[PDB]
This record gives sequence, structure tokens and C-alpha cells, in this order.
Amino acid sequence: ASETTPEDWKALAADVRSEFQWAWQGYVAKAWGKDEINPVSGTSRSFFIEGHDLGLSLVEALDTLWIMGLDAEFQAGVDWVKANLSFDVDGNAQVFETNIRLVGGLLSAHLASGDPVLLAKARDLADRLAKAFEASPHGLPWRYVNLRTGAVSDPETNLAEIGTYLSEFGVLSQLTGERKYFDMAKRAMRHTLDRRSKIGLMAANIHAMTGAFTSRNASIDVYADSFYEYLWDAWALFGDEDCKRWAVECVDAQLAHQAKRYDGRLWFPMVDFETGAVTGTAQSELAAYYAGLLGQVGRKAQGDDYLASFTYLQATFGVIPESIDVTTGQPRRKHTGLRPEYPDACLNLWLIDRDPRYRRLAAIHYREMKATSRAAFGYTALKDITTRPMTQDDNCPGYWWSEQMKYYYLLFSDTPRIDYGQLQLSTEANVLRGFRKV
Ligand SMILES: OC[C@H]1NC[C@@H](O)[C@@H](O)[C@@H]1O
Ligand SMILES: [Ca+2]
Ligand SMILES: [Ca+2]
Ligand code: NA
Repeated sequence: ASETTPEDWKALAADVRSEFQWAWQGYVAKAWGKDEINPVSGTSRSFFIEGHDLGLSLVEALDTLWIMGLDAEFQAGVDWVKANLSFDVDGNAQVFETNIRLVGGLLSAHLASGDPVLLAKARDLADRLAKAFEASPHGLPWRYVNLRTGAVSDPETNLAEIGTYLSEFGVLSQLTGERKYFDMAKRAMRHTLDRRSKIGLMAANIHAMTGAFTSRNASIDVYADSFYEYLWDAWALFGDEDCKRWAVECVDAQLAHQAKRYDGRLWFPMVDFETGAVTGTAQSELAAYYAGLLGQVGRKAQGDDYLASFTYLQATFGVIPESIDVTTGQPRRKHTGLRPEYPDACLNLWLIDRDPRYRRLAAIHYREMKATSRAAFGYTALKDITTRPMTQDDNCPGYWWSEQMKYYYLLFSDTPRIDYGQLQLSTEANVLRGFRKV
């Protein structure tokens, strides 16, 4: 007869904040200044350069701490950065990961606080990454660069690793007045878009020196994914008319040639970029970001249909498998990366009309994370989703500190610290617009 008791969303937001503060205390105790905590053993690891940590998880956490009103914790992290974080290091850093995690994490912390030193450090790092773009006659970045010397390595790259810079670099250009950052990021994206096939698709794999594709596989998934996000995000952040056009053209080519149904559910397998023949049967969990991008570009019904494929994986397996075979619906791997893309899609679709269904689905995902990944000193990736209980690995990935706890808190809290109508998030969930003073 009566309804089951309605969710108290403010109480659930307070629980997310409590858990985030508890995890931060574990990082301070076991991994202070180090890149990642291993929260089962209570130890740390490096991410970018073995033996030369750069405070990765501390930097990733900063904007999340501020949004939650964890102000003492935020200021302790900012003060560590200002005293300790140098990028004058004789070692190789992966250009893509360094931009989205460290340049973006310093920019969101700068926008929250106003502190000039955080902008100075973001810009210093971007100038070291610029050497990877300058080493290509096409302006396509090499995958790795030595932060001190500018030496490059590995030009056999991909759309995500040449095309996930324009949000962070374009905000640098706005704040500093120097257009060079925006221009270098946009030039790399134009290169691959100019090489689209007659059916409107790009292959995912590209060589920085020849400028030619090195496979025939078009993908929406890993090695391509965030290129398509950053086309739309550059329209939203900068008003760039080329990027607005390109975002819509690329998505409608993918809907025409990659959207396929298997057992009644929508998937986007890999296809030959010229002929449209299917070339893969795998889909990763990370492809769930695309449900939210579909809604952003004006394809909400199709975005909700794709989200439903992942909702069915969550209801069936509890945790979404890291990879599935689309022809059967069954897992290709048993381990996970404590991945954030399902609540990413839920937040992006919820920002359109505030439909409470997206809150219900994200609450299932948060509660499942608490039931499976909680460890002695924080939250961990999984070894095997098929055992009962699910067995645990021993690592908290840096992106956990920027992404899913922020997504849950934004969905549940209605915080006055954010202007929800102006909110813009990077592919690492760094807030690049929408802070309100308080
Ligand atoms: O899976 C989370 C991981 N995926 C690649 C990036 O887009 C970002 O979401 C994060 O580093
Ligand atoms: Ca992402
Ligand atoms: Ca996005
Ligand atoms: Na962050």
C-alpha cells in the first residue's frame, strides 16, 4: 500500500563526506606526499616515475575536499603543494596522464582558492609537456617526455593521448592571456578530424611523426573516448564553433555506423573506419562515459538507452565487469580498477532535467562500492568479482580521489559551494567552471 521510505539525500551526502574524510586520514597516516595508497597493506606506490613521487592522490583530492567543506584538509594539501611540489625532475612522464591528473588537479584547486602559486605550478608543468608537441612536425604529442630535459619517447599514440588537452590548456590560456596553449591543443585535434573517412570516422591509433593512422579500428572506447568529450567541452567552456560542429558530426557518425543491438541492448563495438564492418566484440566499463556525452550533445534518448546497458550489468554482476563480450553479455576479466564511469554518466544526464532516477541508480553504485571495496586504510580495486565475497587487490587509484566521491556528493548534496548551471568537469572530474565563493 504505502511507499517504501524516500531516500534522505542530504543524509546520504553527509555519509559520502564522512567516508571521504576517513579515507583522507588513511592517506595522511600511510602515504603522505606519495602518489597512491595501497589501503589493504597500508603502504604506498609511485605512479609517474618509480622512486620520485609527485603527490598524485593529494593533488587529485584537492577540489573534492573544497567542494565538501573539508577546509582544514584542503588547506593542508595546498600547503604541502606550495612547500614541496617541483617538476624539475630527470625522468619520463606520460604526457596524457600528467595533463589530466596534475595540470587539471592544480587548475581546479587554483579556481577554488584563488592561490596564484597553484596556477604558477600548473603553467610550469604545461610548458614541460609542450616540448612533446614541439617534437612533432604535425603538433601531435609524443607519449612520454623527460620533465627536465625535454627528450621524447614513443610516437605510436592514439586519439585520447593526442586529444585530451584542450580543456586544461584552454583554461590556462584564459587565465594567463597566452593563446599558445589553446592553439597547440586544438591543432592536434584538427589533424585527425581532417583525416576522417567518407563515413565520418577516425581510426583510434595515430603516429606522431608520420601523421598517419596505424590501425583501421574506429572506437568510442579506450584509446579514443575523451577526444570526443573534449570537442563538446571546448564549445561549452570557450564557445569554439569548430569544436561544436565536430562534436555533433563525430557522434552522429558513431550512431550511424557503430551503434549495434545484441540481445535487445545497445552497444558500440569497434568497426573498420572506412567500411563499417565490425572488427571487435569487446566493450570496457570505461565506455559508460559516452551515455553522458550523448545527452550533452542533444541525443538524450540514445544516452539513456546506452546507460540502460550498464544498469543491466550492475543489476546482474553487482560491480560492472571491467570488460565484456557484447555478443554474450559475459565478463572477459574478473578484476576491476575501482572505476568511476557509471556515476560520471549519471551526474551528466541528471544535470539536464534533475530526474530523480539518476540519483537512485548512483545510490546503488555508492552502496555497492561500500559493500565490496572498503579496506583497513581506504578503498581498493578488486581481484575477482565472481567470488562471494568478492576478493580484493591492494590499490586506491589516483582518479578515485577526483571522480566518483565527487560525483556522488554533487548528485546528493545540492551544495551552495557550486553553481550547478555553470558547472563544467574535465575527463578527470576537475571542476573548471562553477565554484561559488564562500
Ligand atoms: O577510469 C578512470 C580513468 N579513465 C581515463 C580518464 O578519462 C579518467 O576518467 C581516469 O584517469
Ligand atoms: Ca574520463
Ligand atoms: Ca565529460
Ligand atoms: Na581533482
